[PDB]
Amino acid sequence: MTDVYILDAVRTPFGRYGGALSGIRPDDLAAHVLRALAERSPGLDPAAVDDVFFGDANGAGEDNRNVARMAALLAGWPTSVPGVTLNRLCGSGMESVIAANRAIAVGDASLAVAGGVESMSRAPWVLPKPAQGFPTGHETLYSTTLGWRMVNPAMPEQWTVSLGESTEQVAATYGISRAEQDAFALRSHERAARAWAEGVFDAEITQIPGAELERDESIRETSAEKLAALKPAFRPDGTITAGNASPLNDGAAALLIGDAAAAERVGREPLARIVSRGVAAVDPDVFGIGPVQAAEIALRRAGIGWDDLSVVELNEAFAAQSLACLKLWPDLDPEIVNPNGGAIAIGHPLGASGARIVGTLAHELHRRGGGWGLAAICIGVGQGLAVVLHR
Amino acid sequence: MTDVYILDAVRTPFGRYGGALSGIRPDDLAAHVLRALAERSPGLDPAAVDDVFFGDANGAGEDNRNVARMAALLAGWPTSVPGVTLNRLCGSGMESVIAANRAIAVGDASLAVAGGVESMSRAPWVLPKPAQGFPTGHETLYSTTLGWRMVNPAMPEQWTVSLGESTEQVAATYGISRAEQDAFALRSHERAARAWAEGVFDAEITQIPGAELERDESIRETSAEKLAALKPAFRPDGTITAGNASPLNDGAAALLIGDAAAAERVGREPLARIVSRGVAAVDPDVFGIGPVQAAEIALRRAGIGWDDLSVVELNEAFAAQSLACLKLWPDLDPEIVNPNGGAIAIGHPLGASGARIVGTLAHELHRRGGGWGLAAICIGVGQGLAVVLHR
Amino acid sequence: MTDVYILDAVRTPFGRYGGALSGIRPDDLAAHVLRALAERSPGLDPAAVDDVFFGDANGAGEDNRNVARMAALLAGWPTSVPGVTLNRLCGSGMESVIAANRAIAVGDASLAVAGGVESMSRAPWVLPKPAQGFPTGHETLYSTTLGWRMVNPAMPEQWTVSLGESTEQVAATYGISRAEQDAFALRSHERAARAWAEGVFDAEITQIPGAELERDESIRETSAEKLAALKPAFRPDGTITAGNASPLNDGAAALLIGDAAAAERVGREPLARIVSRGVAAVDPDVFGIGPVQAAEIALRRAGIGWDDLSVVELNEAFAAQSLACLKLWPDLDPEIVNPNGGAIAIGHPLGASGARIVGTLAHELHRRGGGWGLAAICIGVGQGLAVVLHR
Amino acid sequence: MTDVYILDAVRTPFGRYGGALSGIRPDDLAAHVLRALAERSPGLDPAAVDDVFFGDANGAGEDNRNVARMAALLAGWPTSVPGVTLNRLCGSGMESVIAANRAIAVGDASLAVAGGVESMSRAPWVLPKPAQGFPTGHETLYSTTLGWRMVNPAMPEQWTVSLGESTEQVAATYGISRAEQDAFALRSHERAARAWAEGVFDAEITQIPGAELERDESIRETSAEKLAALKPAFRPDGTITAGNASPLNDGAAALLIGDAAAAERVGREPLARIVSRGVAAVDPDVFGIGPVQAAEIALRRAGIGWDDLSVVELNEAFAAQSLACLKLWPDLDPEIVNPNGGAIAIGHPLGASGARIVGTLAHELHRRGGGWGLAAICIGVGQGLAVVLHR
Repeated sequence: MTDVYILDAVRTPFGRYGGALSGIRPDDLAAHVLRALAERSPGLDPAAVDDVFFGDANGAGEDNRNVARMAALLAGWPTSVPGVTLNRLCGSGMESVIAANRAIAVGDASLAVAGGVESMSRAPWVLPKPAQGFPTGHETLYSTTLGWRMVNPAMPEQWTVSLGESTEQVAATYGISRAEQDAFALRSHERAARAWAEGVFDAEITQIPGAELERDESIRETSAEKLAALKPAFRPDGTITAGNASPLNDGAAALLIGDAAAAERVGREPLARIVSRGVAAVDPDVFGIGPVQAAEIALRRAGIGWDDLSVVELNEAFAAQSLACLKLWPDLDPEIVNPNGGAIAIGHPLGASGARIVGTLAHELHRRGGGWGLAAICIGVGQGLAVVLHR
Repeated sequence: MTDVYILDAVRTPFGRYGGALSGIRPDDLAAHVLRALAERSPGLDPAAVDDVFFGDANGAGEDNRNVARMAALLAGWPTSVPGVTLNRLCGSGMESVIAANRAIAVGDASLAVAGGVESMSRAPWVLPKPAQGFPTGHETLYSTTLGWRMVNPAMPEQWTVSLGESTEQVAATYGISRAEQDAFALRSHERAARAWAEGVFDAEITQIPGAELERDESIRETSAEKLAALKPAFRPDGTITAGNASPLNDGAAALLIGDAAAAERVGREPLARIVSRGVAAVDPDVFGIGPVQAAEIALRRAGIGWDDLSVVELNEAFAAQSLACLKLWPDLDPEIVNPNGGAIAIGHPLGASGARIVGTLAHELHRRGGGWGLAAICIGVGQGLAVVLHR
Repeated sequence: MTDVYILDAVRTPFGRYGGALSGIRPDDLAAHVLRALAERSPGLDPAAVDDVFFGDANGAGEDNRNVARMAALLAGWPTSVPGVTLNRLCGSGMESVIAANRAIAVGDASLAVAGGVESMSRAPWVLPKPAQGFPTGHETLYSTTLGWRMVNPAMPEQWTVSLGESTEQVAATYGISRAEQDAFALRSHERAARAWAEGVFDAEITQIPGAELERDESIRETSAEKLAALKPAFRPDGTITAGNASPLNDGAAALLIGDAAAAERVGREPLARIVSRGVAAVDPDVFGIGPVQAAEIALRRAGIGWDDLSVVELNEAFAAQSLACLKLWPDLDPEIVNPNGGAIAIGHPLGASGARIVGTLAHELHRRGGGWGLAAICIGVGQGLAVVLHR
Repeated sequence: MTDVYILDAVRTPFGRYGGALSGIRPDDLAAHVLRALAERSPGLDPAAVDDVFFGDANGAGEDNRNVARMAALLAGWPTSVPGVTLNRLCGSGMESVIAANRAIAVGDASLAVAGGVESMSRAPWVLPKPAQGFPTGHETLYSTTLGWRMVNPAMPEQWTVSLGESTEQVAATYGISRAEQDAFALRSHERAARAWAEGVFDAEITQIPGAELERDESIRETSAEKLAALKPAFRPDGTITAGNASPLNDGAAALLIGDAAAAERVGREPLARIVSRGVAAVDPDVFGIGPVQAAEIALRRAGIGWDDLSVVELNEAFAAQSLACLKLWPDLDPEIVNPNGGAIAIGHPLGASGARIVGTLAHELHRRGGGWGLAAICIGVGQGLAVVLHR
């Protein structure tokens, strides 16, 4: 068993849906963070990368046929660098971290890239082919942007509710009121904006040439009254709104991950050690609390408890979802949960988010001069991933 | 690091394109082999599955949004069973074995499923969204069935050549003659048909109710004459034909993978131990020989040489590709390669293939009363995977 | 008013949906009947054709952009020959007859072609474009084969019911039983088969080279018992079946129409005079009876009554629709309706039907040595057209 | 032979492509001008309309399935009002005037509506259907906005050149210089801008509630220099530009057309009498001059020469086209041509244009206290229509 380190973590600013990165193909987003990784580490010879992992919740569009591999090629890396793309929907970026982590831990790799990428803007349509010639009926052109598509008839209907509907149920079940959601959403915008303004993300940001963003595009100067005025998006009497739900976003993130040997090879002091990982799945209709058990597992494997954490990166698919996770965990000091904001403000380009929050967890642990960090991400269809870092 | 075993390995017969499985949604194919794994192992409580890994080279269709998870839900498994879908194109099924292997080896899991699924028949169309309203020109509706789509303008042209064109290049470069390819293709059909007839595949086969197959549908009674008569598929003067290339196919394979504790929990004797794996990447236009270093790496990691192998599953993307791999492995006896035929005859549903050949390797080593096995699979954009098994 | 004659009338056999003409582009269907008209009248100089009218209820596919003109060009006809395509849905082929008839009657033309064409097999899909970039939702890919599509929200819902649903209501309203409908459907098949067998359609048939049909493909050897066994197509308790409804079909018909000057110029003895025409419109949900008033109008304008008709060509959209028209035409002897069968058996390639029945009415009148004929056709959104012929 | 009058003529302003009317479904555009005809003539009982004719060059989208009928229904006219849609491409709106004219002239109708409608913004995509199940290669999704689509392989290539390219050859063949075209284009903008400002179109305009247009949206304040600055749109060395070519446009136009009895019944004094019409067809590649013979025919049928005309509405598909027509009408004083501008400035929503220019001509003739007017329109696959009016 080999210790595994985040050597570097970088990501584009996240574009909002149809926003500043909506013109950037997802394979180019992935290629770009790879480029950025190589740029950021002159001691990194890309040929030394044993495998490139990219989380990608879609892949039907321009990121098709294994975006990790395409990205390495597009980044100008040697064709000897393998790549694999992983889909654990919303958590795919953290799955790729875990996948790379495992590859190195078992000695299959010394140096790996774990990225995540989503262009939700350029999520294409998918049209099923007819099984017979001259189909007569109207077909559905499925948008891959959001939600279920080409739903299996045998799939229990209660599991195919929208993520927002599921999260409404979770909010109702766990008593996550609209005000707590909006308070959590507001804090996300406040901390994300402050983190950006104070240069907190400078360490982890690569700008797309010609598509620069001063900060994550979904970050707003908003207010409790502004969020309170929004209409519910999933139920007429609902609590989830566009303001306390994550946006749909574009972006990519990539982490350089190696063992101690790779760290010296590349010439980089690890941001943090990947200690442990956890995965959990729940009823799809409460997917937002998917990470609850995953985080418990990761913490236990790391030999620590909630009190040992100095940073929690809990991906904010929805304020309600994040709050429900927090309600199922021991009280965490608010200051440590998404200290620099989260996906409500920063954006949630599915494949990218799980890599981003591990990467920014690592940077944050580096800024704090050490400590235990937990990154946890809920997944659609009811899963959760968690990674424990230690600097 | 824990020893990891293939506890069971099952697959559907593979349907040919538009063939006997073409009416079965790929998420249903994956769900079927999961159901079959649970039926096959009465001591398997599906709640014991820590993760479900499915290789899937496509996933834009009915298998969208993490088919591994979809499959587990569709199989009636507890919502607690997580699922992750991996794309290393044609090697995805073996990537997923390796993913599962690593998860258990590091102790993140004790029991896992590593499957692969592809419905190449039902590979949908993909239509990119317009960035602007009221686009004016004719658009391309991309088929996801084969080859490149929504090609990045920056992707080197030489790397986007068709798999067959690349294999023609590899055939020429390594002197793989048309007769040699067709001899290898003929042997694939003969061995596959014989294996079916002699019950060799009964250990690994699950029938789809209502879509049963007497044998893998692409298996033909054929001859050197019939093969030599075929027109070239990729060049007027070419060597690759429909006959010495794998078909496009539909199928799923799934392996129950566990450590010793899982084997005891599930009450199953390991078919074989997963000893090691390799990954390699090469110029995309020589993808056919992608497995070469991967096998070498895997063998090195397993502490064995080619002489120690008693079975090799070399996935038969193209006879020429496969023969080129054997040439670059001079020390390998070609008569222990694909003893029961391969993908030329059995079919090549991309995502399932890498799982199938590991699974059938395990069964073969079980039939032979033990020994070292190598499974190797080339991947389309210049990659290769290899797994070494020991019973 | 100038007297206007049907100089010739030809049609392809009608192929069944996805049947023998499904490989023929509709513009080629139309061009073929133009070539046939030209072949059939050696005295016809195509340059003498003042205008080509084609009924076509679709036109979204390969018959797009004025199939009439396209067909004239594809038929080798001089570029001097104008062409116009008319859509009065199911009655479009009769509309073009009337259009040609009017053009000549007023002296805008002396010689015209009135055709109708439909390739219901090749009826394409229509995808509306997004008004903004990066559309988010699932879109409908509308089949143009059948029914309403791209339905205006403001269209009264009662009017957007399917033709079969509407005709179920009409069947209930007018007491047209299942057995009555099947008897009329049987009658259609028997008379159509008999007409073909006896060479009655030889006078009007042109065969597509390479897609020849022994007879109209939808004609079957059926029986009261087979028809009674058929399941209802539009309600669990309904009376309309696939057997007592017209099929979906492909086919083209074209009539050479001219005044006496044209008749002499072309060297053709008129089959029949086009005496009069009627149009009417009803609630879309009783479209089946749209012809009722249209026929009354045409009869009144011809100065004749139901008494005086020796042949009625009532397009058989549905047995129940045709029977309802008969009930509402109590002075009409049902016996003289569709003596050579109708669309239930011959097929109903929308655009072609209204021209076919006028052309076959002219031939029948010719066979009978003269008399008054009425052709009437119901139209999908609540219309009806009728033409009175006299030889 | 009954005298036939334009009793009213109305149109929407024309929005440009993607412009102010781009949110209005074409059937609603058509329905709107119908509602306006009813609103404008309170003596009009819409049930008195015997037939509604609409030119529509597309019909693939929301105006599918006989937009004339659909529009009558959507306008809330009695379901007894029939409707028919006509496609002679660019000339469809004039075809429909002619169709209504003929219906009344022969006594089939007393009161008719002749409309034209086009939403080129909302021109949908069409996807041909597979003849066989599970098609495998990329497909073309055809836009119906402009030009040829689903081209017949048997159509001579010479006839499938774009409209711009054809007009380039015509402009070359008839020595129509860039400057001459731009002068004509400038003049169209100047006269159309002036006509709007002076209130000239107020008599014929109906605004779409919520989509009001101060004037036709393609009218611009332009200049000889701005037009001279434009780059050629169809050849490197070309003379045709986006500025001397019509735009793509949305709009609808509708004429209330009746005999003297209808005029008295609706309580409307005729704007003009429809005296005659012409149709002609030419080689597709010189379609711009299609109207030339059509106008000659119509004049000769009206008993007049060019000298007699006080107004000519020549549809401006291209300045070069329009000038070549003028060139071939040597006895036509070009200064009476499009006195209020033309399609270069007003816009060219194909199906609407032929109705608009007849309608505008009627209004202009009314505005001048009588006279002879000619409307002519070239048509894309080599045709032309002409209508002679007289007040």
